[PDB]
Amino acid sequence: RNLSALKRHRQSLKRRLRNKAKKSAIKTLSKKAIQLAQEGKAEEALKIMRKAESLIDKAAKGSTLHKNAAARRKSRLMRKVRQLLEAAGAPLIGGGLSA
Amino acid sequence: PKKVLTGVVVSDKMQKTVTVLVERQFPHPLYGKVIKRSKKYLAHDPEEKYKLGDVVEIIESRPISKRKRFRVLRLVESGRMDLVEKYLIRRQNYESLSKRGGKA
Amino acid sequence: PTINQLVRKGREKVRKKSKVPALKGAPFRRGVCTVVRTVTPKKPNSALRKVAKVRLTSGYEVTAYIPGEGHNLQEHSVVLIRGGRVKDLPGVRYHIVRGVYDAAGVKDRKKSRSKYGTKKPKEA
Amino acid sequence: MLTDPIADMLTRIRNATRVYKESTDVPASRFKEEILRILAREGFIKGYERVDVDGKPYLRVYLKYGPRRQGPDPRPEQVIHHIRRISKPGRRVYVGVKEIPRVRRGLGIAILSTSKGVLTDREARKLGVGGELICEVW
Amino acid sequence: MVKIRLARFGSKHNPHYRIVVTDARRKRDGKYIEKIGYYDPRKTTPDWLKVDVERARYWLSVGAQPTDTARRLLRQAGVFRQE
Amino acid sequence: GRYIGPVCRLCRREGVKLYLKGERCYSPKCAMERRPYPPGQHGQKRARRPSDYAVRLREKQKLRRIYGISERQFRNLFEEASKKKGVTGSVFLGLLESRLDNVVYRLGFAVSRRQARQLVRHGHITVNGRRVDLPSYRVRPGDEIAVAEKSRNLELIRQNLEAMKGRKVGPWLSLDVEGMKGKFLRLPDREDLALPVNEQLVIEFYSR
RNA sequence: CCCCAUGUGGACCCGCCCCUUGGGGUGUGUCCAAAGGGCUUUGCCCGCUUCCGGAUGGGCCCGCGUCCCAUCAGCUAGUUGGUGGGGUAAUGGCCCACCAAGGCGACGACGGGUAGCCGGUCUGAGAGGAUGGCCGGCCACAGGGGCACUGAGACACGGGCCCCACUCCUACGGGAGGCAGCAGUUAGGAAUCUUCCGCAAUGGGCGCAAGCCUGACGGAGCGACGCCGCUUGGAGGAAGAAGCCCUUCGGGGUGUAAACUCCUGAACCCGGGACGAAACCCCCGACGAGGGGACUGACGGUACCGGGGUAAUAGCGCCGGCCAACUCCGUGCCAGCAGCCGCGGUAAUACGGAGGGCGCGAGCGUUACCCGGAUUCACUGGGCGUAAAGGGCGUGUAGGCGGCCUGGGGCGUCCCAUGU
Ligand SMILES: [Mg+2]
Ligand SMILES: [Mg+2]
Ligand SMILES: [Mg+2]
Ligand SMILES: [Mg+2]
Ligand SMILES: [Mg+2]
Ligand SMILES: [Mg+2]
Ligand SMILES: [Mg+2]
Ligand SMILES: [Mg+2]
Ligand SMILES: [Mg+2]
Ligand SMILES: [Mg+2]
Ligand SMILES: [Mg+2]
Ligand SMILES: [Mg+2]
Ligand SMILES: [Mg+2]
Ligand SMILES: [Mg+2]
Ligand SMILES: [Mg+2]
Ligand SMILES: [Mg+2]
Ligand SMILES: [Mg+2]
Ligand SMILES: [Mg+2]
Ligand SMILES: [Mg+2]
Ligand SMILES: [Mg+2]
Ligand SMILES: [Mg+2]
Ligand SMILES: [Mg+2]
Ligand SMILES: [Mg+2]
Ligand SMILES: [Mg+2]
Ligand SMILES: [Mg+2]
Ligand SMILES: [Mg+2]
Ligand SMILES: [Mg+2]
Ligand SMILES: [Mg+2]
Ligand SMILES: [Mg+2]
Ligand SMILES: [Mg+2]
Ligand SMILES: [Mg+2]
Ligand SMILES: [Mg+2]
Ligand SMILES: [Mg+2]
Ligand SMILES: [Mg+2]
Ligand SMILES: [Mg+2]
Ligand SMILES: [Mg+2]
Ligand SMILES: [Zn+2]
Repeated sequence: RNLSALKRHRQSLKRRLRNKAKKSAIKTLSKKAIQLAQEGKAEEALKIMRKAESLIDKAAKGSTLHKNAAARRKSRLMRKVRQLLEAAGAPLIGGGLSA
Repeated sequence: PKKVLTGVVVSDKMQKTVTVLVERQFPHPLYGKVIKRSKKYLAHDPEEKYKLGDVVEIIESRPISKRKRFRVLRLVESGRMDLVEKYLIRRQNYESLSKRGGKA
Repeated sequence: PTINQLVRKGREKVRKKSKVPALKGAPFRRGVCTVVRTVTPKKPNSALRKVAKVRLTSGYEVTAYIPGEGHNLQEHSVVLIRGGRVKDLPGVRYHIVRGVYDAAGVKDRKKSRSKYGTKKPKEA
Repeated sequence: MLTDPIADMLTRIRNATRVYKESTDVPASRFKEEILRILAREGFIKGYERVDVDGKPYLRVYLKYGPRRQGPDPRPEQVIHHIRRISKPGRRVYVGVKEIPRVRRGLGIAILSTSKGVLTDREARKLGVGGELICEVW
Repeated sequence: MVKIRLARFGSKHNPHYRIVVTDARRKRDGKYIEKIGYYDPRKTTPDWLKVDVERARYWLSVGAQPTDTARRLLRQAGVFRQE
Repeated sequence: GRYIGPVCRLCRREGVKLYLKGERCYSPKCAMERRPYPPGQHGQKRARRPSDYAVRLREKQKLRRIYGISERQFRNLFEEASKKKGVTGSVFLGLLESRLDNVVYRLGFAVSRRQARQLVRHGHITVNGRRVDLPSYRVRPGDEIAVAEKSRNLELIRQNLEAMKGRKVGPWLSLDVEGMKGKFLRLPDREDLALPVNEQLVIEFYSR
């Protein structure tokens, strides 16, 4: 018995928890934003978007999101947002949005 | 080289997709005579351009759907149901030879 | 048949049928004796062929010839079957291997001993 | 219908020679004439010539035989002991230049049809080409 | 990681290696990427070590990492001598 | 173990003389002298028309018992002589005559083929210096086959190399009776051998 | 582990350019870096971050090829396509919502059975048939079923979770396991090995290194299981011992075989004793190139060399024809032989022994199975009046096949080069 490299499992659980936590924050903010753009409220829609953008790229920093996983997230976040903002939007903060 | 094939559109019943019936020939591996088999490919037709009876060139592409890895490269010669006929008439004999039997 | 016919139906390959369901197609099978009867020959031949019903480990119950001048097989004697019919005894498809298990070899066998499983006699 | 013109001709020839006809007619076709050209050159037939039968084109094929013989059955030995069709409709037969057969250990020929024309096995091998294996004569 | 190493090809007591360019993960006697030399441990013949230094240098040119013993043979055929 | 048993009995079965003893097989006693009929209780009875098999069989057995070789080894030589270019028949005989143990016999060192086999075996032989105790060893063209120095003093070797004075040697060989050396010049050809054999039938026998 | 900064750069949105499925460039906006350690310690070493490129390995897609049965003929609803979306490194019904009503099949769908596939291997004149063990390539599985986590990479044999079966511990609540790794045990079977030595060599993981780990591997062990090599002696030696066998009782055979004489001398003894090992490392030199130096073998005191040295295992099948090898005796359709034809009921070359013989020989013979012979599934290379075989006849679908002449095309077909 005892293959002291159980440690691996021991650590997997942590990392699992660390990742899981990053992503849920990500999703929450993503909607949060999409829903603001949704309702047409410009300003704070971008402000939040930028955070989302940030958390995502940081998630890809270590091995949470990592790769193009980050890229997909960001893109599938600026399109939906700018469009939904076509409701008399006018991207104020124009944060993650090359006006 | 992305494989290119030529066949006839035997079906225009789907959206943005067509059924091309590519014919093929070759020598029987043991009896040598030139036999001739054939296969149907579902090709992508975005513009809904190609119509029933068209001869087209199919081109190996990136999957578009399950069972669909070809795009209609181009049209070789329009209209000519004389071919669609064979295909349909053959489908028609199937409508039997089971518990009844295929016409003639 | 026309070439086109050959292309359509083609030749059918022949299927040989075994003549020894010693199952597993094994080379030998061991069974237990049940009856050490003595059948009579067929068509012309006449004599008292020594036979034995055998319960194989292959699940089959068969009849086997017992080669040799004289044997020592009884009711529950363990034996080895080797496959090989006997032209005169309809129903006997295997021979019993002498010199294996409970079947003793033939006594006073000074020739084809390899068969009849008898050790080399020490010439005085 | 006349299913195989080429085979029809080799047979007309095989048939006529077996009864020792001097001549023998076969409906003319460019291709058939091409074959006869070899038959003559290779010395299997005295030769042949265009002719008109009932108004339609034919090719007289002048047959050739050995001399009269001794003993019973003085019938001449044939010059064309053999002549069999090979490639046939619904069983076409083509060969690469490396697969061109060597008929009767060289004493017989084989007529091929190449993109370089109708040639004998030797001719073909020379020109280094292959193609439909029309027939075999010896 | 791509390596330049030996591959047992001899026979019992008659070992004969093949200086090879394989992936670190293969069987030692598995499928290599290219052969670039051979080595006869027992110098049973006057020709007990060929190396085709041309190719080696190419592999090293791109990450090929030689086993120690492989390098020592590559050195012998002056794959490194930069005179 | 190659045969080893009464041998003048083979001489008899083949109804032809076999020099499986070098000497004696001359002195009115090879048995083929006033007794050339096959061995056994039936030898004197009339012989029946042999079957094609019998003939091919007897022919091979001859060619083979001549070199006291096992069918096993014999056969392999044949299948070897069948693949190599050139009239299998002779090519086969060439290889048979290239056996170190045969050569020794051919060069007069030993009186018989058996004897030579032993001389080679017991180390009393050389091949380009290095000693070779393998009777099946195949001698190539351009090889010196000398007697082992340590044995050059052996009674046996001195007698045979003595009587060997004068005795000529095969045109594919040559020997220096001085240093008891000899060379394998070339592979003998069918003509070079006066073998009472018809390889024709030997080839045919392995055809069956 | 996180936040801020620095932005070489890179990612995302939008515009534009070149490209042409999601390839490359560019402008504004946004977004995203890092770790230190060691010394012969002001320099070198190990290492960290972002980007581009190479190299290696891999995912996915496509053409063609890949067993049997039609006493399996119709199969299909995520099923076929579409639009939007999720998920992934990535395409895709892979997954989801909605829409359409498609998709597949006699060129054999669907179903049943069998089977890892290939390089190759066996056989065969070949075509072909059979096969896929050892070795190498790929795939699949890790007591059965399902599932994800962590990671560059796994759905992960010696990691995790649940269910199932089974084994073990249990204070009966609950726990612990998975040799299809090496060796070994047990069961089953006609049948398949040592609980061995070593890390010296090759290879692999971590480490700057020294070095640690390595049942991978290198070896030894057992088993004629296969192949190859070798011995059981060589020369002489009677018109021919004895014994045994046969006989026309004269004699013939075993047989130069033996005995005996001389020669060599496997085993066995004595001494020497190996390659496989050169690196890593140390020293000089820039931790480079190069030079020198040291350490290290399981096998093993084995191979091999030298000296000494004894004539020192032979068996198994067969002898009626196919098929090479014949006599006497015993037996009496018995006892038995037998692959086929067959043999034995008082003269048996066929049963049993003996003598003699033939074959092969540390093997010989049997059983099983594959190819052959079998042109007996016939493409090479067969047939259908009477031997097995023309459909009771017609009409006609699909399909197979197609007169003569010319021109275009060049799909088949043929040639060359090239890549594989
Ligand atoms: Mg939330
Ligand atoms: Mg043969
Ligand atoms: Mg920052
Ligand atoms: Mg520091
Ligand atoms: Mg690449
Ligand atoms: Mg989709
Ligand atoms: Mg299976
Ligand atoms: Mg054949
Ligand atoms: Mg062959
Ligand atoms: Mg083959
Ligand atoms: Mg195969
Ligand atoms: Mg196995
Ligand atoms: Mg198990
Ligand atoms: Mg992950
Ligand atoms: Mg395990
Ligand atoms: Mg058992
Ligand atoms: Mg090691
Ligand atoms: Mg190592
Ligand atoms: Mg003697
Ligand atoms: Mg070391
Ligand atoms: Mg006979
Ligand atoms: Mg018998
Ligand atoms: Mg009697
Ligand atoms: Mg018999
Ligand atoms: Mg008898
Ligand atoms: Mg056949
Ligand atoms: Mg027939
Ligand atoms: Mg009939
Ligand atoms: Mg009729
Ligand atoms: Mg009838
Ligand atoms: Mg009827
Ligand atoms: Mg028709
Ligand atoms: Mg035509
Ligand atoms: Mg047509
Ligand atoms: Mg034309
Ligand atoms: Mg072409
Ligand atoms: Zn003699």
